[PDB]
Amino acid sequence: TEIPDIFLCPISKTLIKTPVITAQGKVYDQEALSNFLIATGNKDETGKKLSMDDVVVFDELYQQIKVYNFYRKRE
Ligand SMILES: [Cl-]
Repeated sequence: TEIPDIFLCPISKTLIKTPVITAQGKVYDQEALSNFLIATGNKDETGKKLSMDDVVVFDELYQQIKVYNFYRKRE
């Protein structure tokens, strides 16, 4: 019933809807990080600088989440 940790967003604390990855190699939900960077003014969870224009959509993980959604919504 639990959600796999690799699909969890550090911010929303739940399943990622569209995974983006930072140059540092960190993975967030696209919309969860967008609003969070607005609330803190381009600062991440650890207080370090981060802009939304510096992340890309992690494609392979996005594909993996879609597959997970199939097996989850099956139950
Ligand atoms: Cl992966």
